[PDB]
Amino acid sequence: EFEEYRNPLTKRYASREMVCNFGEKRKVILWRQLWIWLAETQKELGFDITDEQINEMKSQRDSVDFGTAAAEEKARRHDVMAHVYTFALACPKAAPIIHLGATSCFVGDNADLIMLKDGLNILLPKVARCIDRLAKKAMLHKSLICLARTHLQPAQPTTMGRRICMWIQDLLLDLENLERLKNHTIRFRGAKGAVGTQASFMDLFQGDHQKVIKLDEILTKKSGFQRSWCVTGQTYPRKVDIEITNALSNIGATVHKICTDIRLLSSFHEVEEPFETKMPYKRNPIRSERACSLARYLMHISTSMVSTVSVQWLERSLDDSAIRRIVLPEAFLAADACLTLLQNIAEGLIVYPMVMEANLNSELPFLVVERILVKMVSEGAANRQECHERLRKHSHEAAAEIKLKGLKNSLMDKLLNDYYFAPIHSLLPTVLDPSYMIGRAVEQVEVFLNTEVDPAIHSYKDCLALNSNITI
Amino acid sequence: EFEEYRNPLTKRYASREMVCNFGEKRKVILWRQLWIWLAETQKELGFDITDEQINEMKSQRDSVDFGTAAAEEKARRHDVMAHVYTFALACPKAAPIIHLGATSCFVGDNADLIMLKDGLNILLPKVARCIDRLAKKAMLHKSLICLARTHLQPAQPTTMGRRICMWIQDLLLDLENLERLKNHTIRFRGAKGAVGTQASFMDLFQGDHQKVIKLDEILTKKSGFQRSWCVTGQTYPRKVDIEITNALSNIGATVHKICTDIRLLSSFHEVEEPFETKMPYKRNPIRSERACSLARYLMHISTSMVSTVSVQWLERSLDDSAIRRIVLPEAFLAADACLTLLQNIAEGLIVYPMVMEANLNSELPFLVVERILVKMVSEGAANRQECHERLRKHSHEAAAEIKLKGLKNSLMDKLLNDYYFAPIHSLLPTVLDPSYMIGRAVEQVEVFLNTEVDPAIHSYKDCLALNSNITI
Amino acid sequence: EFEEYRNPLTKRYASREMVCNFGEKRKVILWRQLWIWLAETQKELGFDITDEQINEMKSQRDSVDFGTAAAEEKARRHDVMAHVYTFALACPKAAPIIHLGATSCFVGDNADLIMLKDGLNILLPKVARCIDRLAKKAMLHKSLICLARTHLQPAQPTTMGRRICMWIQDLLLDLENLERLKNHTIRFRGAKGAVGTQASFMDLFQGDHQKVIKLDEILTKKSGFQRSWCVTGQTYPRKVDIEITNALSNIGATVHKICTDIRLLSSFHEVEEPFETKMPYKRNPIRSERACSLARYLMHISTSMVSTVSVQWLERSLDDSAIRRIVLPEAFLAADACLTLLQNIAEGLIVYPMVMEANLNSELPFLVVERILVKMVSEGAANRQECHERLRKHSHEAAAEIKLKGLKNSLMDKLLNDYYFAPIHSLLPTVLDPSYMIGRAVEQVEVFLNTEVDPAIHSYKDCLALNSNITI
Amino acid sequence: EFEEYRNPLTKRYASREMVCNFGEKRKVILWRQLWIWLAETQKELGFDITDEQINEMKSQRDSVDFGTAAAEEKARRHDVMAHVYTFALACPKAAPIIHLGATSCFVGDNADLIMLKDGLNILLPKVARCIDRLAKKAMLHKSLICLARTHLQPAQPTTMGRRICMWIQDLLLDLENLERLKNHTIRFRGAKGAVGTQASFMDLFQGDHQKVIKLDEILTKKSGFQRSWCVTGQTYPRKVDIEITNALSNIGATVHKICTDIRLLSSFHEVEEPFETKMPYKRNPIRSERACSLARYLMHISTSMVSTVSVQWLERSLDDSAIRRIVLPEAFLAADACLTLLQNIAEGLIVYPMVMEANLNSELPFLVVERILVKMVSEGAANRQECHERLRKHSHEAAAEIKLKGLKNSLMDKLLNDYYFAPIHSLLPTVLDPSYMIGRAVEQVEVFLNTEVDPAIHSYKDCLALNSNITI
Ligand SMILES: Nc1ncnc2c1ncn2[C@@H]1O[C@H](COP(=O)(O)O)[C@@H](O)[C@H]1O
Ligand SMILES: Nc1ncnc2c1ncn2[C@@H]1O[C@H](COP(=O)(O)O)[C@@H](O)[C@H]1O
Ligand SMILES: Nc1ncnc2c1ncn2[C@@H]1O[C@H](COP(=O)(O)O)[C@@H](O)[C@H]1O
Ligand SMILES: Nc1ncnc2c1ncn2[C@@H]1O[C@H](COP(=O)(O)O)[C@@H](O)[C@H]1O
Repeated sequence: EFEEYRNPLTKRYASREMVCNFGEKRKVILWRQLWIWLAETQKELGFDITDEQINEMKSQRDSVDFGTAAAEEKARRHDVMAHVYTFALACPKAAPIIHLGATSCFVGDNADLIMLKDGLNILLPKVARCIDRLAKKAMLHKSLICLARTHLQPAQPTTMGRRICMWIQDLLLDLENLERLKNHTIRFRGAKGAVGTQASFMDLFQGDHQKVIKLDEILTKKSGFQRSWCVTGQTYPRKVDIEITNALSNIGATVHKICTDIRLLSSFHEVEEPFETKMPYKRNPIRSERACSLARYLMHISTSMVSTVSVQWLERSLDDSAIRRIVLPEAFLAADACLTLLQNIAEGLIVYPMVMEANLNSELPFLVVERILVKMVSEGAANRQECHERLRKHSHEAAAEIKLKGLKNSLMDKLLNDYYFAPIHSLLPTVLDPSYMIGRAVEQVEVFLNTEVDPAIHSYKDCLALNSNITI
Repeated sequence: EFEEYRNPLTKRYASREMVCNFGEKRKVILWRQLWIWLAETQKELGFDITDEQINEMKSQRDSVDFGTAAAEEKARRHDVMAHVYTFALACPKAAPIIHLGATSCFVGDNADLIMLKDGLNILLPKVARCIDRLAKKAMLHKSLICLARTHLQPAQPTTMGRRICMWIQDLLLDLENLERLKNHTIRFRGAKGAVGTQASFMDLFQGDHQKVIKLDEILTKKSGFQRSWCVTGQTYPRKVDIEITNALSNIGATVHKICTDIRLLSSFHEVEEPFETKMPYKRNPIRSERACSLARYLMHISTSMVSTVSVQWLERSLDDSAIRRIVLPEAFLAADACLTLLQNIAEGLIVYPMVMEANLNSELPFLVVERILVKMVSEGAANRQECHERLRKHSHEAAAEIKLKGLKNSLMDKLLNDYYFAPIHSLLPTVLDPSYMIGRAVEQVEVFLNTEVDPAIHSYKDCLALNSNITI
Repeated sequence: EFEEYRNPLTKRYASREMVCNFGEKRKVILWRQLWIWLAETQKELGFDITDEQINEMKSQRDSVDFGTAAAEEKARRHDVMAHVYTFALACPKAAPIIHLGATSCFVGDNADLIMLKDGLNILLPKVARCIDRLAKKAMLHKSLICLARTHLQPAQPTTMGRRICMWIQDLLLDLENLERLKNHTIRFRGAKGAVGTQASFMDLFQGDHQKVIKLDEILTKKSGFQRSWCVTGQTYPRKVDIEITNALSNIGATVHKICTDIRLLSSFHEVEEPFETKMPYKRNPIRSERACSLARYLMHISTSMVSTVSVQWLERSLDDSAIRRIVLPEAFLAADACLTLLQNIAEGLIVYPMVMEANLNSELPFLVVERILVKMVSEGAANRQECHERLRKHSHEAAAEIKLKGLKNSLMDKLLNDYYFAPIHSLLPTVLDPSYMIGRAVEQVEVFLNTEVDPAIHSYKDCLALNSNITI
Repeated sequence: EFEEYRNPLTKRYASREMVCNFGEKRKVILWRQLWIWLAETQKELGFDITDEQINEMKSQRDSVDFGTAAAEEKARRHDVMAHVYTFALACPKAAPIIHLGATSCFVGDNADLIMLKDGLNILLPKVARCIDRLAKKAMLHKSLICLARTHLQPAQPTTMGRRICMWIQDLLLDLENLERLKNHTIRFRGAKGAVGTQASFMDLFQGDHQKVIKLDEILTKKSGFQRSWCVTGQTYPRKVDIEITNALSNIGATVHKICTDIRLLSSFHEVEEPFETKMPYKRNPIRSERACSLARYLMHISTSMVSTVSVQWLERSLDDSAIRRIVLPEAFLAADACLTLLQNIAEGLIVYPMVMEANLNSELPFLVVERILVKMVSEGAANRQECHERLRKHSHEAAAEIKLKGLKNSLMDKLLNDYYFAPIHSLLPTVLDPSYMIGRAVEQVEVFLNTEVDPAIHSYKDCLALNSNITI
């Protein structure tokens, strides 16, 4: 168990249920469930399949002899057919009617779509929880004033909750894309035959178009889908796999930016990721870096799907089978692992207001030179061009004292001792109040959380209790 | 003009109007139009901006002195500010109120969104035309029976129009994704200020939240958008650029598969791309290969956008400006060039029914061995296992005569001279009729074209007349 | 074992020894071996480490208590430190000197480089075998004349062995790149300390530069390397990981082209991949498609490494740890799986000369029209422009009979019954001899195999016996 | 000139000579030069080509009538053939022997290889200059002590020049890879004919293998190459294009990391990029961000080349022509633009020692707790476990005063007033001297610059004078 390379997604990062969502046992159970639905539908459509045969497949659907299946696959060189005969050996009564009229893609593609849809159902509450936990921090810190940063340089002040709403906005689009995949984009393949023309099922029903349509119509309903593709080749359109990985890779870009921002702010000592207390105020963003690492892998996992779809030859070419075994589950496992890390970091995100105030104060004298300029022109009868060049000379020499000599910012005292800036000497004691410079930061948080966030996660307000633990 | 490297997208492949959609003249006109809308909105919101100033900006919006702008940019090292002062020099009356309270991203990001939206408006009718031209070929050849191919090997017969509907289904999803970008995903940035808090506009309106909201509300309306982002940083969420390139790269995967299929079938002499007659029945798929080449470049153009978005630091970092100048226009130009090639190839696609019939006939004796087996068991009282092994021995030796000795397929005469297959000797003269093996291929074309294709392109039935000429 | 998602590379495609090359047991054994070499080197450099301590680490290097290590990691949240204390508990005598003066990257990075180098040593003989098996087929079929294909259209005749040499040329460059990685590019990290300055080891040796240099010099020798990096940060330059995945992705591009070519020629019935006989002359390129699928995944696995290296912050940032656990082993496992498939397909590649002759004959009358034109001008006193237009009219109508009416090529009989082409009527009986049109195809195979292939694999002529079995 | 989209690489970022290296005029001149060399070689090999014909091609090689060529291409739909007839119209004497026996890839592929090789000759001195300028800064600041950063958190002190050597090491590998491409990997295609068998040239020389070999041997020499491929299809192995873009993309990863590091350190006010003085000590890393943006585009430009090579069908398929027109020149233009930015930033890189000392001092009391622990055990007879827990309690509460209360680090005064730490009270006044903690940082710079950098750029010591100006 330790001598072989263990993929870290399955063993170290992704959740238990997502790993089991793509296990081989889960897959063959779906294969056997589809053969059951096929026989149930064929029987109720006029075909002679006794319910004694159907209940025999039902009785031993969950007991798969993988020892026989592996031996069958080595001798038949066909994985689906190996499990056809394995299920047939376990079901002697129902053996002649198993997989009747269908091809291996009937169980292959339809069970994939079931696993892919169930994978989204696993991811969706975790995206919603990430939104919920960040939305509570954004509301909690909607007035916590801090320095905004452009080019990683100090910019005009904002609030920490206002910055968090910037992160949530991206998560709102990922949730929207994932819901669209599950509710609209992903359809059922159904029973289309070898090349999508349903010729085999047309033979079985003696050329009755209506029964063949209803067979496909019923199977789509039994498997939990709303509609099926109508003009497939042998498979469902592989462009669907692009849509899935694109949406999942899109989550990776969001998680990577959020956690890079958290890593950046951690170096300014303004925030810190949570951690197991098993030092508390002097450590590294270990979890945010891991999320960035896993998000970057997820970010690029889509590059091999697009080129795979572009070389699907005509009705079907098998050079998509192996790569889909890898990319699709690992894309879900990485997305699951990133959202697990993101919710944990969002839940226990620590902030340090006094450092935010200290960093804000040391840069504020430079950030107010323009509203001081407006004050001199509007209230001091100062010439715009003349007051600007003088403020520049004072700012230029004060900025030199900061970087060249390592001194503290004394720009405000430079203007105080300057006769020219007499009209603003009275406002200088309180000109560095960060509370009147944040514009509508607080109000934007309120409207955004109330109007855009709350309705977007409304249907998940019953799945938001589960906290995200990081044991490793 | 020939000494410098000329990007082939702008000179050789993409359409005139898409190239001009991203020209610098078009961009600065948008920049000046946004400054006009800003002044028009600020004036009607209570700010003192005389309409004499507004109409002066209107009079010389379309006349840009690029000689001054380049000189300003070299001395200011800022492209937007260079065009602020250039527009200010041309507008002495309105100079003090140009770009009032806004940052360079007010014109930078909003004009990009206008150009990106207009780029989709250029692409959408071309996608619809590609669907329309393929839909007419699919209806025209809904009964043209031909060999379907899996693993590039002969499979059960289908029809050429049924295979074309497989291509159209992918184009229906690309049209759907592009419409969703333009109608829903792409929003306006509006007037958000330096860090998205609208602090500057709050200063100008003396802290009136209502006027600041209406300023953003009116600008969103004037620029032709329905809503704006509410919690930006300095820019609109760059995840939008991922959504755009992902949808455009998705078109590349579709075009590449369609044209690879056309290239494959051209080697079997069953189809041939159109060509300028300026030999007619002996040439190379030059246009389909070019479309594949341009589609593959478009397919992967999205890989640099996702990593760019993932490293956007906090409120804004300028390492997305240069790459967006390249990737976004070239993604549109390549998509435009592929759809131009795809419509041209779809319009003049030639088919050769006699080759389709000949290729069908040479492979049909192998494709009917299973329905012959069913005939022997159902009508000849033959044992399934015993009739299967005998059909295999006849098929094995006939397949050896094909590849080893280069002879023609004589499997049907092998069964005719076999006493065992007496019950099927009467059906052997007509057992190779491809008309009863295509299942529901014809009916699937009808339903698909009537129910899914026709409504999807309904709003474009006025833009479908323009044919796609390939001069190069 | 079947309820969890099993990565198909480790379970289905890659070889046993490559899977075990990256197992966790193998890794910790390397970690313990490096701590041994560290103590052995420190002891022989003047530090007080008794050989009783060293042999205690030696006695229980191969017995790893993973139960303790997992419990230590959950409480310490550090995988290396968990195995420091686990090895320390198993080695009470040597516990105080384990990991002395080094950081976790001493075992982390150095053991990775050992595993990466050993991975290349696994791949190199398999690349050589792929070259050897293809070189034997190329020599075997150096005179087997067949149709060359451009734009997938028939071109001038070549030979099958000459086409195989085209494949081998790409494999010669992949072998060359892999040897360069192992012999030159990959260096040792050594003992550099926390930030690469060796400050800790300088403290231990009381500031003796010479002992610190020799410590790094000896460790590089003991671990089987020739040199070490001199100016690292905390890790070895991650650009090395780009070089590795680029070379491995390069193998994927080669394997994909070779096996796509085999898939294409299989549809013309001129070749066929090997297969387990457990129909023989009527089947699908199942193995070549799987190789294409795995090669395409390997082709793109490099895209996440380049962006990881580009965001390594300053001396070290941990957002490369998780993705390196995935990409580096899976890149080796996929490369190993592709070369396994490629050698198997190369060993048992079947050719069909009579189909090659038949396909050649049906297209030869079009491929000789230009040398007939030269014959008419050089020997028949024909005007070039006048003889060209007449040959075109005969070729145009013959090409129409092929595609429009499905008839056989009767161009040679069109020229025979034409009075104009009297000077070439005598050569017409034998003008379709493919043996005088292949140029230097045979001689090129001889020189290439003797001068370029044989020396390139000379050092592997003892590893070429092992055949490649595909059980699945 | 402003109405059409102008690719920013050609107009804004890349150098003049690199843009002209891929211009169409430069290409056709190479096409005409190859036809000249072909005639010169054929004439001196026994073929009847009078030097009057050869000098006529020589006289008007540089005067290309692009008006005729564009008209020829529109009517012939073939760009090479259009310039064959255009050159033929300008050369009536030599018209019958132009392009004799060769195919369009003779000029197409060989001129590409000449342009690609000349592109490397443009890049190589710029890589060397980047190394030279960084090596001078590394030597200049080999003793400038500063804080090293892991996880973007403060780590053990190093020196600025020692950190720069970390950047140079990556550039040494890119220079090494580029030299290997130009001197070894890139070969000549030569005169191989339509499918690489040289059948046409064998016809012209009446089947003389020796003259055909010498024709290819001489052309390889005349064009400035050392050897040619021997077993091509119609083109040179497109894997070469992968090797080129991989090496160029590798430069992008290096430039992106260097300039991200410069962007990070600029936010700590320890360095600052150069800038046109046309504020000086308060601005944004505009140039480093642009380099990151262009490097990221270059980083991923390789993703479309690998998939293009993987789908080259058999002897040749034309779906690589269009994408090679785009990717190969833009990869060189982006690499050229990044190295231009990198050298400019390296030349004028500003450092601020007092900020480095201030940042170092505020974090040093935490970075010395472990060597204080060693001092207490080695010199104060303190128990290791007992002295560690006490140092932790003092460090834990001091770290809380930093982040919670925003106070300054008073850990050293906490130990001074603690009776337990009496043995280290005397060393406390000077325990924060950063000069004894940097290990071998200074010596590593000396050895690295003298032994690895100086020999690597030895052949470029005549191309190092040219400074890199950034006008935009
Ligand atoms: N048309 C087909 N549809 C589904 N599976 C197939 C088809 N043809 C072959 N297979 C099987 O699919 C498996 C290929 O899986 P992979 O290892 O991913 O290539 C093998 O067991 C094949 O026998
Ligand atoms: N915050 C900003 N928003 C918009 N443009 C900016 C900003 N800061 C600098 N610029 C300008 O944007 C241009 C950068 O373009 P690029 O060449 O794509 O990097 C330069 O002219 C800069 O002066
Ligand atoms: N500087 C470092 N070098 C090596 N490993 C570290 C370092 N810092 C933390 N770690 C550990 O590395 C592991 C991260 O692995 P991953 O799950 O790939 O992020 C965790 O056990 C961390 O405690
Ligand atoms: N075998 C060939 N080798 C070189 N060029 C060709 C070949 N076949 C066609 N062409 C021409 O190459 C050009 C294709 O360029 P692109 O626009 O990049 O597809 C057209 O002018 C074609 O006529």
